[PDB]
Amino acid sequence: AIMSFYAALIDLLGRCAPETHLIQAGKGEALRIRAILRSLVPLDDLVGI
Amino acid sequence: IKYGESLCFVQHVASGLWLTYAAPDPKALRLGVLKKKAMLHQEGHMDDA
Amino acid sequence: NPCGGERYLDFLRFAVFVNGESVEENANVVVRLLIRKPECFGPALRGEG
Amino acid sequence: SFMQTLWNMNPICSGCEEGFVTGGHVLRLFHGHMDECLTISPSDSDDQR
Amino acid sequence: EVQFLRTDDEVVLQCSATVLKEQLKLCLAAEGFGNRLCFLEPTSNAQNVPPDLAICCFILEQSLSVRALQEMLANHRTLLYGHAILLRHAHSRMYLSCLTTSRSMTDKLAFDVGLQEDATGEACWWTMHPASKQRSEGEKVRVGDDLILVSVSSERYLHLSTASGELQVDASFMQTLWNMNPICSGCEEGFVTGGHVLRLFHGHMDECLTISPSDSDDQR
Amino acid sequence: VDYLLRLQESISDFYWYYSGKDVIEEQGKRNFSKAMSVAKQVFNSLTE
Repeated sequence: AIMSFYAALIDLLGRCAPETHLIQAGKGEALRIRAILRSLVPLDDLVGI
Repeated sequence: IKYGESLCFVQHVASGLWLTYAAPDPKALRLGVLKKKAMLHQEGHMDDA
Repeated sequence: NPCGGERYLDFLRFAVFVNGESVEENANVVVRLLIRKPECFGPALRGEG
Repeated sequence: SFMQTLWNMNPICSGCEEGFVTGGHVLRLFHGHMDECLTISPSDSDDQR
Repeated sequence: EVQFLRTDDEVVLQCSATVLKEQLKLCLAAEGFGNRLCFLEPTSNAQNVPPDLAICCFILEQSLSVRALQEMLANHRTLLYGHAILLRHAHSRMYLSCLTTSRSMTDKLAFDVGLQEDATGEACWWTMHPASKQRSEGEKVRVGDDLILVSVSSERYLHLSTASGELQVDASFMQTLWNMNPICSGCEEGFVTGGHVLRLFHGHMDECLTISPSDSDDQR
Repeated sequence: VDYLLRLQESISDFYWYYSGKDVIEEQGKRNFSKAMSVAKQVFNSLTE
């Protein structure tokens, strides 16, 4: 249950991540949202899991 | 003093303390408690009226 | 309650992503609400402990 | 009885300006205008009211 | 009338912490040159030890609405709750910003708060919000009001962290109540005000009060 | 007065949204017009 909760949370955040075309256009809101998500979830934790 | 309009601070005469609210104790908001114990303090808060 | 948390995260995932693309309007709102209530991230992603 | 006694009719109130608070009145003490009143605990509480 | 804060005014960001069952007031401070990281200067013991107030002073440079700030980034006002403010450090002339680094060990989701040379980007912009129901968005910010500051770039609160042994300031998801106590608003031309650096001349005799030169026998 | 203040803030937000743009499109014009009609009524109420 714990693993499933955290998997669902990471899935939801990944799906909330902005789209590549918005990132390429450099929208401030998209960049801010991606930065927030990156701050929430470290990359080393993802690689470890 | 008027009903509704006037905003009044309550002071204990003998000690000079002000009627205020105790700093909201933790875990009570977490359970769902939404009542704040009232206390007499030396300074109080700006919204004591 | 990981089991209930998983159900709620699942409803949010459908709202954030439609047809293989993220709905920015809902995604930003969801991210902001989640960060405003950090307990939604589970005890692991807590800042202090 | 048929024996007499001397009484004083001490005035309590004569006439109150409309909308003004007077002593001896029953009222509620609201926290500013926040829909929060000063009260004691409900009947049958552990704090003895 | 109740005093309001306006742009170009000078303020100190003040918080309070309970230490050893005693309320202690602290002001946000930063040197700027040589150290961009903010710290907390206590001000409760001013009777016995004066605080280093020269580096705690900030100027309210600007105060826009959120949409106005968005347009500005794409390309003496009275502060209102919900607006975004720019705070310039009086000494170094840098801007209070939410940094992208983090040296905290207690909080894994916190960012450092420090000074930034330029006012470009959204890192230097903070949004004010009422601390209690007594005030609401769109109301004028009133001197002595407790308010919550949120970073525009990171959506994090200006936070006082006591988790470690010492008091520190960072940007986290827990909120803290700050007071923007005014230092100065506007000075009549040619008049002396407190907190000013000046020379004390003996009458008009071209002789000033001073201490001995560096490397003197009297220890300055 | 409080409703008028909320409406004024919303209209200011709309103006800031459209300030960068060169021409306001049909839907933006329609929303501006609806808000302005409501504001006109509110001003008339206060005047009365």
